Amino acid sequence: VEPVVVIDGKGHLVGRLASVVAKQLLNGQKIVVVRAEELNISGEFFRNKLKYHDFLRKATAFNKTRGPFHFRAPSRIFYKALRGMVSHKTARGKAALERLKVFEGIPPPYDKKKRVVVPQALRVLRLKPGRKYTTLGKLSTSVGWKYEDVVAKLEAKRKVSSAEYYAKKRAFTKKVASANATAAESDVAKQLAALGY
Amino acid sequence: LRSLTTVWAEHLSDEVKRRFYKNWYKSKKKAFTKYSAKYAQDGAGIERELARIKKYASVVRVLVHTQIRKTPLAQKKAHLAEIQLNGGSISEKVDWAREHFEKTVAVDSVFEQNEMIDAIAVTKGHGFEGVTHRWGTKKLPRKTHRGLRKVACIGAWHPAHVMWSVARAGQRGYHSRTSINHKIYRVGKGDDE
Amino acid sequence: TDSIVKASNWRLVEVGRVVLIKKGQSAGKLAAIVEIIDQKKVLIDGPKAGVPRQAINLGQVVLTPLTFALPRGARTATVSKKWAAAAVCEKWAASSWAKKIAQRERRAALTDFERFQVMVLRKQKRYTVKKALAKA
Amino acid sequence: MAHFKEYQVIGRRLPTESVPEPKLFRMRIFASNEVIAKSRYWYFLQKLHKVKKASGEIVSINQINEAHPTKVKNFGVWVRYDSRSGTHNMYKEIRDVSRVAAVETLYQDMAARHRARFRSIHILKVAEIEKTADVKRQYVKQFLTKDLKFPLPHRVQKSTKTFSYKRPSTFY
Amino acid sequence: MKYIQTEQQIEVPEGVTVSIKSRIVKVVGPRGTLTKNLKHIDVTFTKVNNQLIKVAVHNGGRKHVAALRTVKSLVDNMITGVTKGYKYKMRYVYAHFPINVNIVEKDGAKFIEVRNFLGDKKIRNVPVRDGVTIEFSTNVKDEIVLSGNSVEDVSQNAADLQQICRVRNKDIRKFLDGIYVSHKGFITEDL
RNA sequence: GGCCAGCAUCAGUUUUGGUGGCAGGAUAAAUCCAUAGGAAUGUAGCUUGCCUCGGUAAGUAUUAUAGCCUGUG
RNA sequence: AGAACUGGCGAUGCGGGAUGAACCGAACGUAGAGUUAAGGUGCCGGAAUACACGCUCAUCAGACACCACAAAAGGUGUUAG
RNA sequence: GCAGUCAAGCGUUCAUAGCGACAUUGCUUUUUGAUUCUUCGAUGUCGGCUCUUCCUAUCAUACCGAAGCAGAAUUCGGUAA
RNA sequence: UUUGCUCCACACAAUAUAGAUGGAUACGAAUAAGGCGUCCUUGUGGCGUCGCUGAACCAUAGCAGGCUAGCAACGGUGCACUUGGCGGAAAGGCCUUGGGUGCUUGCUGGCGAAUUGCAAUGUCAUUUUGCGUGGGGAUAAAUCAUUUGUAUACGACUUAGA
Ligand SMILES: [Mg+2]
Ligand SMILES: [Mg+2]
Ligand SMILES: [Mg+2]
Ligand SMILES: [Mg+2]
Ligand SMILES: [Mg+2]
Ligand SMILES: [Mg+2]
Ligand SMILES: [Mg+2]
Ligand SMILES: [Mg+2]
Ligand SMILES: [Mg+2]
Ligand SMILES: [Mg+2]
Ligand SMILES: [Mg+2]
Ligand SMILES: [Mg+2]
Ligand SMILES: [Mg+2]
Ligand SMILES: [Mg+2]
Ligand SMILES: [Mg+2]
Ligand SMILES: [Mg+2]
Ligand SMILES: [Mg+2]
Ligand SMILES: [Mg+2]
Ligand SMILES: [Mg+2]
Ligand SMILES: [Mg+2]
Ligand SMILES: [Mg+2]
Ligand SMILES: [Mg+2]
Ligand SMILES: [Mg+2]
Ligand SMILES: [Mg+2]
Ligand SMILES: [Mg+2]
Ligand SMILES: [Mg+2]
Ligand SMILES: [Mg+2]
Ligand SMILES: [Mg+2]
Ligand SMILES: [Mg+2]
Ligand SMILES: [Mg+2]
Ligand SMILES: [Mg+2]
Ligand SMILES: [Mg+2]
Ligand SMILES: [Mg+2]
Ligand SMILES: [Mg+2]
Ligand SMILES: [Mg+2]
Ligand SMILES: [Mg+2]
Ligand SMILES: [Mg+2]
Ligand SMILES: [Mg+2]
Ligand SMILES: [Mg+2]
Ligand SMILES: [Mg+2]
Ligand SMILES: [Mg+2]
Ligand SMILES: [Mg+2]
Ligand SMILES: [Mg+2]
Repeated sequence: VEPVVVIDGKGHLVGRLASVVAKQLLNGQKIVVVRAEELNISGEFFRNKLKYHDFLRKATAFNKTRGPFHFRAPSRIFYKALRGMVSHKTARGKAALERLKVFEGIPPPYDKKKRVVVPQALRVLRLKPGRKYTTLGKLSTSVGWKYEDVVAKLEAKRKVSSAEYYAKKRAFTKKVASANATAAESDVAKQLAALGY
Repeated sequence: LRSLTTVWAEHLSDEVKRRFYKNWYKSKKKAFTKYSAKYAQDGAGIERELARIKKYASVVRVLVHTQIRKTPLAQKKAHLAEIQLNGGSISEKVDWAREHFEKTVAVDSVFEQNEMIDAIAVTKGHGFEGVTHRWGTKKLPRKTHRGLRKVACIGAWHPAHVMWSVARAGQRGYHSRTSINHKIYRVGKGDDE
Repeated sequence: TDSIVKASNWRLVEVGRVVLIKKGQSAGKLAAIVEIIDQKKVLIDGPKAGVPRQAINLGQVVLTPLTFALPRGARTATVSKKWAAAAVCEKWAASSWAKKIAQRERRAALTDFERFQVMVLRKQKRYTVKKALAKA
Repeated sequence: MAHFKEYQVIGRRLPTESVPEPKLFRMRIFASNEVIAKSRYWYFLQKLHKVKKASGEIVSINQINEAHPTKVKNFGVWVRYDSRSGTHNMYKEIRDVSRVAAVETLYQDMAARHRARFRSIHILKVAEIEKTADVKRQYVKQFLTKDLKFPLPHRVQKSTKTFSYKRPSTFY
Repeated sequence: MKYIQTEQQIEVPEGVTVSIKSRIVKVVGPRGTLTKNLKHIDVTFTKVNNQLIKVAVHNGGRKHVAALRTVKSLVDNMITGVTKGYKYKMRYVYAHFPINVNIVEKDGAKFIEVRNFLGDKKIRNVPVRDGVTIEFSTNVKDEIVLSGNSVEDVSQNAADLQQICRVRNKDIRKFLDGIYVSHKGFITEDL
């Protein structure tokens, strides 16, 4: 529908976000995902911490360097949920994956580009009220991720600039509405009402 | 951590310049000769790099080198390195830094008597070492065939791979080490019988 | 320094609450909650729009902000009489919701020529507005 | 077993010379179709009478429709069923708009709570509870209070495209 | 079975105004002001009038409904704590070694420093929590007093002290040494 | 007329829509209409006790200034 | 380890049970179109993140015949009786 | 070989601090048997030496809950390899 | 080593392409709550309004978009300039001034289109490189061999040499 879709991970549930992201790439839609630190997983923090430690013990006994690799960053926990939903040892699969990008925070390009959401993976739409859940960033710091603070700091900075932007814009569309209303009631506008506009 | 700029002194001793080369004698020694020209223009582009470090920068390290010529060594080529500056505000740091270009700094300005310090250095080299002395493994008995400074069992039958955790012959020494807590007993001065 | 406690003012399932039916032979049609079966199921009735008295899932319906006085479990004739009385239809019709529904129904019926007329007309409109938007 | 119709079924043991005109017995039966219905009939007659289908005959089979299908009713429901380790009688109450609707949710309920498949259940009686206050089970009493109203918090709308440009709102 | 709604009442008295957006509760009164975050629960606060507030749960289960009352309690104890306030009294208890308890400070501190416990050369320290103040009761022997607007911080600061003086490697039935909470009340008297 | 296509009219197989006429059953059951009777999650009225001028509540009260249930046609 | 009756594997590919001699479906000439079996339909992966009523929250939940295990006993967790 | 359930008894008194009969439910696969699938056109025994890694049904070491824990000493139990 | 390198420009030739074909159209936060407007005592404030999907918004007419005239506006927008400022998370982009110039389907005119034959993607994007031309610009090093021994089985390392 658009050349590149930018997804605001915040408030999405990992494997449901993954399931849709994977399909899209396979079908040829480039996807970039931001604020993976604000991803969720159902299940209380402790549960998913225990799960993560299960993962953590699997290693190649003769050489741990060849063994399963354990990435600690929310973006990359995420990639993992994703990568495992893609026939990723096939050309067709590598190709789909090159179509993907994932970030903690919203770094340049994407901070001035619109981001969407994916309602069929929106936690607030899916999880029954009262069911505990985990935030990706908090899970990740506990298994080694080093950059929650730095991301938080940048994000607060970015969030201030974006508040300005918004404000300016909302000021501007107020003017624009003031304009659109002198033109209301005019002849060309009554005609357009007639045609559903 | 990522570096965004480096600002350099305008004059550089041949001692450092030499570090930037693999064949000094043959070379035209053109290192930094355009950089040096940046000072000409009033200072314009040097200030703004300095400016840039101040505006941003979570940390400031300074670039120093040794005066290996003041040393009985034969190896002319000096050692260059980044030392993190730790007093004041970031801006005070780069002010310190700019102020000290081409200028010189002494151990007493950094260490004192009875201080506990650490030492970072590459360990002596010993080349290819067998298992006994490299790992402190027990000499096999005198009767054993095929030699005896070895490990008798290099692993069980399964895993059917030699493992990362058993001792094997190979290089010994010329390692990085970070050794800590060495008390300073004297801070001597060169100009002092 | 009064207390000031939010609110949260949900539409209620309740006898006399009008609902807009979202899928089925009816669909897009209004109806009234007559009686109330359990947390998930109500008895609805919509004579004015020709929707049969029936049991239905709340989930098949979307509650509207309109209510009118209805006796619990009132039959169809009563329903039609009270409905007309409270004139819910013009009330609905006046709502932005209703209007937004009529809008896109009209948009969807546009002829290809009409589409081309809309465009000409928006160029026309854009001209004078983009003007106004530069003199204040 | 499905979406139920309710059937009157009438049978009798076959006539004989010395006993022409045998007695004629009736059952109401909830089934998805008349084939299952006649089957169920023979199933219960044999738990009650010396008969079986080879020596009996179906006399009539008719669907009974609800008298007042758009009138909400409070049902009392009486069931026999088997569990994994014994067999048990039960009384439940179901609020709906027809016996037929009511019996569907019963099997559903029996399957969900007690894990009883259809084979394991005997409906003993389904009867409309005429006076509120002979209503016994509180999960229904609850829906009989005067001027009853309740909101439906946390509204969740079905998206029709995989991407959305807003950020939904569960208001309602 | 899911109860279609149960609700609770929260009386409000003359001194105080309570103010709740999202589920962030603010209670102001004569003794200061407390706030508490109820977002983790799902309940609907309604003002009926300046001395009454309802909290309710729609279509709730046992565990949910079970949380209605404790919400009511929590905000009740915010209101009273802001009118009467809370006072917790504890007593030192020892059979031979007199337990010595002062207030100390290191970098804007306020710590409760417990010394000599069961003879211990060790020096026990408990921080004072903010909003709780400490008096060593005159006219009563070996009594400490912790008071403040918040039952939560007062009670927890008390519990910290009684837990910093657990006995180890001893029959704690005989070795009864400790600092135990002895009375739980309000600050403003008559009430 | 070699190569490959497009459309039309057909034939074999098949898929997927729109629409017409009928048969059955409690000659569907309902709604609706008429009629008799009734009740309460009791509509008007009335009583009484509080209560900022009528709002509540707890009584009476079976169609009145809402309605519903059940049978019969 | 040993018999009975049938059906299979051995001598047999094909679709399903991830994998597998024997289970489920179905038995094979070379091909087109259609429709199904058993089994499936979040993504891997063709196919409803379909509809509907309940139940379940596990600091070692559970997840489909053959089949890749769990018992006595016990719970003021919760459900219905 | 290891661990439970019931609780008659043991334990001055007192079933369950620590134990536990008659019964009875299990788990384990460093015991020994039972089997005979793979290897008899070869997969070289027992012990020790050396060396790594793993399990936990924990002997010591950290922190705990019990006691027929006064103290010292000990015993039972939990998180723990 | 036979006139080489680099940035900008156009020119011919290639080579390609995980897949342009109107637009990736920027708050944050909450969901048992919010957006927007508006007032004010500027607050966990009053009042109004909206949702119930982007089925939107923006753009969109002209030989794939030709050649031309005029009017009404003084608006819009393309391009190359120029003024002031911002953005380091991967800023490499955003904003602002001012003159110039093109287009304007805001409205009204003149001319052109066929024969590509009843369809045939009917060719309109963006990759990397190669070769000459001429506007700026810039004028090294590494390796072998030799040598040190803080290094070394051999390579490697570390020194030294106009
Ligand atoms: Mg381990
Ligand atoms: Mg730079
Ligand atoms: Mg040696
Ligand atoms: Mg040694
Ligand atoms: Mg040594
Ligand atoms: Mg020998
Ligand atoms: Mg050895
Ligand atoms: Mg102890
Ligand atoms: Mg002791
Ligand atoms: Mg052809
Ligand atoms: Mg045909
Ligand atoms: Mg028909
Ligand atoms: Mg009424
Ligand atoms: Mg054979
Ligand atoms: Mg076969
Ligand atoms: Mg896969
Ligand atoms: Mg698929
Ligand atoms: Mg079975
Ligand atoms: Mg299997
Ligand atoms: Mg139970
Ligand atoms: Mg053994
Ligand atoms: Mg016994
Ligand atoms: Mg005892
Ligand atoms: Mg005894
Ligand atoms: Mg054998
Ligand atoms: Mg052999
Ligand atoms: Mg062999
Ligand atoms: Mg051999
Ligand atoms: Mg071998
Ligand atoms: Mg253990
Ligand atoms: Mg413990
Ligand atoms: Mg005793
Ligand atoms: Mg270990
Ligand atoms: Mg382990
Ligand atoms: Mg490609
Ligand atoms: Mg609002
Ligand atoms: Mg506002
Ligand atoms: Mg407001
Ligand atoms: Mg829009
Ligand atoms: Mg044009
Ligand atoms: Mg023209
Ligand atoms: Mg980037
Ligand atoms: Mg050139």
